[PDB]
Amino acid sequence: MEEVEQTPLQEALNQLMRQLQRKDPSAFFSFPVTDFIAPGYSMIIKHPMDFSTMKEKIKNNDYQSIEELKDNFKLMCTNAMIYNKPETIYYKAAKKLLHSGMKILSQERLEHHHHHH
Repeated sequence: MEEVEQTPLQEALNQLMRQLQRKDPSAFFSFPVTDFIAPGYSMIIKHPMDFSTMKEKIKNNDYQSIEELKDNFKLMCTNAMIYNKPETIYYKAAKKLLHSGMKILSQERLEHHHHHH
């Protein structure tokens, strides 16, 4: 019992990532950072968890909880801002993405309006 209910959840999460990635800033972080794609994320930020890595995990039911998505998504945002000073749009990109991901995250799990506090 209970198994097919996991598929529907994955669909909703995939929508949030797709809509969030479609924003603009995610276009740069839409792939696993490397020694070329990143200034040294793998060297300083051990667990960056890019939008590409996280989305791939969602397809495997790795992401099916608001806490799981936020923890990983937040890690990249926090890790991206720490290893990226306000140079041009990299700093703003991470901040803007965080706000976009948070607002969209409250779309898949909407009981009515709010929750508490």
